[PDB]
Amino acid sequence: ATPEELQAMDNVCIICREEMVTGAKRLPCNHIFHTSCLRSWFQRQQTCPTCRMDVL
Ligand SMILES: [Zn+2]
Ligand SMILES: [Zn+2]
Repeated sequence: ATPEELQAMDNVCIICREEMVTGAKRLPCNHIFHTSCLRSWFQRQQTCPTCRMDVL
């Protein structure tokens, strides 16, 4: 992800509602989340942790 896109969304991972300073990806829906929270989130819920919009 980029610093401009992260700041455009509080650069905070919703999944755990913490913070994202480095080590995360960006979804095609405009929602960045921890690279660990995602792979683990989709493993149970195939929907964005915010927009729950099919991505996989
Ligand atoms: Zn997280
Ligand atoms: Zn989304």
